[PDB]
Amino acid sequence: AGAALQIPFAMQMAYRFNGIGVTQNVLYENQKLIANQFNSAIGKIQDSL
Amino acid sequence: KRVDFCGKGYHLMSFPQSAPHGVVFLHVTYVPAQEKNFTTAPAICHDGKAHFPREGVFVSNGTHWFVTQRNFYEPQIITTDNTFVSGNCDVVIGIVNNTVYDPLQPELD
Ligand SMILES: *[C@@H]1O[C@H](CO)[C@@H](O[C@@H]2O[C@H](CO)[C@@H](O)[C@H](O)[C@H]2NC(C)=O)[C@H](O)[C@H]1NC(C)=O
Ligand SMILES: *[C@@H]1O[C@H](CO)[C@@H](O[C@@H]2O[C@H](CO)[C@@H](O)[C@H](O)[C@H]2NC(C)=O)[C@H](O)[C@H]1NC(C)=O
Ligand SMILES: *[C@@H]1O[C@H](CO)[C@@H](O[C@@H]2O[C@H](CO)[C@@H](O)[C@H](O)[C@H]2NC(C)=O)[C@H](O)[C@H]1NC(C)=O
Ligand SMILES: *[C@@H]1O[C@H](CO)[C@@H](O[C@@H]2O[C@H](CO)[C@@H](O)[C@H](O)[C@H]2NC(C)=O)[C@H](O)[C@H]1NC(C)=O
Ligand SMILES: *[C@@H]1O[C@H](CO)[C@@H](O)[C@H](O)[C@H]1NC(C)=O
Repeated sequence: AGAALQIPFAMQMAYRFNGIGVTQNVLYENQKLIANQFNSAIGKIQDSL
Repeated sequence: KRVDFCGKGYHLMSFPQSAPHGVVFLHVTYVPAQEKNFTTAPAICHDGKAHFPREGVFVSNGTHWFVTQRNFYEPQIITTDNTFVSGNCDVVIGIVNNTVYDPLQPELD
């Protein structure tokens, strides 16, 4: 939408949780589990491929 | 709100004009400009409680902390009407110490 403006990635993930109706404390208080789940999900794609 | 469906930027409004066998759309959009960098933090710890912005981000100009809206820089001081509380400050990665100002009790002298 213009020039790239940097933001830390967990804070971008919190904006995106807001965009679906969940408060952002739910992301910050679960950060490690959410990242573990994303990593297992990405590791399952290359296994199916 | 569909990205790039009505031009580049944040769609404000669009005007139609007729062409021969066709149509022309003049899209008016909003484009952000002249950014500055800041230090930032996800929450703020005060009295053993974690505070999150209601809307906006916590930013630091070098020595002080403010809340701003995310798309236009307009800094304000962090109060209990700017933020909400959840939990204690032991679980959030990158939490920062600052004071969150209450209006009522300095009204009550
Ligand atoms: C929410 O669901 C997750 C499942 O992804 C739970 O986390 C797992 O809990 C089991 C316990 O049976 C552990 O063995 C796993 O190692 C956990 N997974 C990860 C990625 O940490 C989590 O406990 C659930 N939360 C609640 C409150 O029920
Ligand atoms: C960050 O902004 C603050 C403004 O709040 C500057 O601090 C001073 O703060 C006092 C009381 O809050 C004001 O009376 C002053 O007018 C403010 N400015 C000055 C120049 O004294 C602070 O200087 C700013 N810091 C940086 C690094 O820009
Ligand atoms: C951002 O990354 C920096 C590393 O570049 C982290 O700084 C380190 O913090 C640890 C404490 O967890 C210290 O032991 C290291 O000495 C620091 N390294 C440097 C180079 O400063 C910083 O903590 C990270 N920020 C967050 C919020 O995790
Ligand atoms: C932010 O403020 C809290 C509140 O005091 C600090 O917590 C103290 O941390 C030190 C060192 O980690 C401990 O020795 C104290 O026992 C803690 N106090 C309490 C009341 O728990 C915290 O360290 C501060 N954060 C930073 C980065 O300085
Ligand atoms: C912000 O700082 C970075 C270096 O950390 C620099 O590359 C960038 O151009 C700066 N942008 C602004 C708007 O100051």
